[PDB]
Amino acid sequence: KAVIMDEQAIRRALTRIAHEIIERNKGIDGCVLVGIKTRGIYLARRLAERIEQIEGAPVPVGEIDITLYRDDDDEPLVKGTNVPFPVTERNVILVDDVLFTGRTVRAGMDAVMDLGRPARIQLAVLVDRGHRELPIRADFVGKNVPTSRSELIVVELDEVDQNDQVSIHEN
Amino acid sequence: KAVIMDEQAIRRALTRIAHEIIERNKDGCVLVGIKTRGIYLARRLAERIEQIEGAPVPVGEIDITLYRDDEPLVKGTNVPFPVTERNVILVDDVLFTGRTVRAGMDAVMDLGRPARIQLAVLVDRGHRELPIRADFVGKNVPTSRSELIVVELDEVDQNDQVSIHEN
Amino acid sequence: KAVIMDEQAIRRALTRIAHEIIERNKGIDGCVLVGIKTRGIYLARRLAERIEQIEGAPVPVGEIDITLYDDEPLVKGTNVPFPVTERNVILVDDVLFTGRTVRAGMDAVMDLGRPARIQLAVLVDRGHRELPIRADFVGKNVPTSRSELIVVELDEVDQNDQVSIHEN
Amino acid sequence: KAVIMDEQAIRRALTRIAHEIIERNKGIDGCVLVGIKTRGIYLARRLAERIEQIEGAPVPVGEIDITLDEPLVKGTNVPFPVTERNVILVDDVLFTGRTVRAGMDAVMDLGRPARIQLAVLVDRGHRELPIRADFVGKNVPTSRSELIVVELDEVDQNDQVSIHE
Ligand SMILES: O=c1ccn([C@@H]2O[C@H](COP(=O)(O)O)[C@@H](O)[C@H]2O)c(=O)[nH]1
Ligand SMILES: O=c1ccn([C@@H]2O[C@H](COP(=O)(O)O)[C@@H](O)[C@H]2O)c(=O)[nH]1
Ligand SMILES: O=c1ccn([C@@H]2O[C@H](COP(=O)(O)O)[C@@H](O)[C@H]2O)c(=O)[nH]1
Ligand SMILES: O=c1ccn([C@@H]2O[C@H](COP(=O)(O)O)[C@@H](O)[C@H]2O)c(=O)[nH]1
Repeated sequence: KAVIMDEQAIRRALTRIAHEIIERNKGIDGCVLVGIKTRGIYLARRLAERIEQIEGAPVPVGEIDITLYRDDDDEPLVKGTNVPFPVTERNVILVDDVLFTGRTVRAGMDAVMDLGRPARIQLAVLVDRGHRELPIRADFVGKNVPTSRSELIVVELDEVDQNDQVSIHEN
Repeated sequence: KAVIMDEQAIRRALTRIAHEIIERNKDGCVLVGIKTRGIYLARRLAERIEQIEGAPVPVGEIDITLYRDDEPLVKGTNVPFPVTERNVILVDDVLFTGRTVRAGMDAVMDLGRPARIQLAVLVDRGHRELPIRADFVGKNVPTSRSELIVVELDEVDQNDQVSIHEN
Repeated sequence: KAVIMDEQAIRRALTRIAHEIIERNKGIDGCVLVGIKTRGIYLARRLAERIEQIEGAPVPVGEIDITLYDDEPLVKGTNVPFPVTERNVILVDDVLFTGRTVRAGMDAVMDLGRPARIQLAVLVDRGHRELPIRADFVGKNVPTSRSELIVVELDEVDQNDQVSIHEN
Repeated sequence: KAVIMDEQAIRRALTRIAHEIIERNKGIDGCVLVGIKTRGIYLARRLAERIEQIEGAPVPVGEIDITLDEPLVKGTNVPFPVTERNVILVDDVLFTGRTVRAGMDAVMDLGRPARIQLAVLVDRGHRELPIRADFVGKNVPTSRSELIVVELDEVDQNDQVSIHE
């Protein structure tokens, strides 16, 4: 095990991502955040808080539930959605903690597309660890973390582990 | 209305892309072309790779098009090999919003369970509307929304050329 | 000509750069800002103010005067009133084009001392690099043709904040 | 301590970089290669041989001798003009970027090139100056403490790249 981001690094990466989202969309008009799974939902909320602070207006947040990577043959499935607003003609930013193969994000993208025809779908992740297996990229990235295939990235968030931290495990 | 790649620039981009594919994809990989122009580039890429490595590369086809209330949809496929556990490289002429590549990716996923899907395009013109990127890119060409990129290939236009139009 | 950034877009880009600078360096300990030319100096000061607001300690600012005599740019003078040795120096300029101005500025900093790191922040990167130089922090990437020109107007000296493209 | 590129991976990377050099410059007109230090010179010769095979014209090759703890230029054996040329510097590894900046200064003392570009076999990160390669064989992430070692046939009698310490 080793620690690769601490609470401060995380706070700092999220704050920069928020500015980038506002910058790239010329304000938050028409933007919604949709979080993926538990940790993604927590990050999307954090991102929404910060953007409200910065711009003075709130950002809607939505949820998508997808099967687990960890706690094993797999192909991830959307269990459910909780998006209580329209997505058509909106700029939807998916949020997740780690981008690995990209297969989870693709399922989240499909779920949004079943709900509506958004203008744009964008992606924000806290960690991009490589090993992509689909042609998918994040628009906003907190840290690029190289890894070997056998390593694991674990993101601890305050809302459930009571410390904010990112670390690598050898497996 | 300007020419931005000529026959020689196109030849040089494809030859570099073929070497990149081999480097990254060191066995085999397969090529699946999208629409008429994407199928011609995949064939060209396959031919270059056999010349460089001495083995053939299988090539597959996806036919895509548009229908009314907008999104592109898959008409048919001709992939005469299994895609399961394979490294599939989608090929198209231009990456724009990314919606066409997403339909092609979806078609490959119906056929099988590949190990990997990668993307090679001759031109990436920006204005992505989905979170999609190309692994291999011939040229990044900035454009405004109102411009259009037109790729002409020997096989059907009898001149190899890439140009920008407005409208 | 056309307008590609306005006062609000510029403000948002500088605010974001300031947060990236802090993030990348894990706080501003040991960091100094050195602006290049008139417009680069103004941007370095703005960045310094923002960083202070964000982080509560000030950032020293320095200046380098580059003047023009392929007409190669030359360092006229410097006013860096602190040491640069073992510091992280962030050069600041208006527009990154061929990279030749930044290379002179880099050469000036290396005469003054031996820094730990030299980094670069620019408001606009317009391409056409002629030396192997890149910016660490970029406000906006703006594609251009060789013949076009990027003009940055800052409040301090033009009374309007904006960036625009001209031809010839 | 691992092998990160083998002889075949090196061969392929150089072949690809050569095609990228021709593409980016639309042929080799006005292009010269200047290698840095011993290993950079060997790579520049290899690149030049590869480009001649591909385009059927030779590419001149120059040498810059750099030493050490500021790296500084001990020698410059560039027997052609550089003014208005497209000069591609070549080295084995890009680390802090300080060696490449000394090579860039040495070329600028010789004349005014149209362009200076950079080709390296390995880019290992940890830049300390705002410098990047145009052409890169492999991006290899590393920690500050690790070391990249490049072995070439001409002087080590094996072609290989590895990570050390
Ligand atoms: O090292 C990893 C890899 C994957 N995941 C989880 O799986 C998804 C990413 O894997 P993939 O679908 O991109 O392969 C994310 O939701 C992430 O939470 C991790 O938490 N850590
Ligand atoms: O400027 C353009 C835009 C689109 N297309 C064609 O339409 C699709 C555009 O992709 P997208 O907007 O769905 O990414 C591709 O098949 C491509 O052949 C072009 O040829 N040029
Ligand atoms: O389109 C341009 C080109 C150059 N410059 C000015 O010249 C320098 C950048 O040119 P270069 O030396 O990077 O080519 C900067 O100081 C910038 O202020 C511009 O403002 N706009
Ligand atoms: O891991 C390393 C680091 C440096 N160097 C050598 O020293 C210079 C390092 O570059 P830099 O620290 O000057 O960027 C290059 O010539 C290279 O030959 C290596 O070979 N491997």
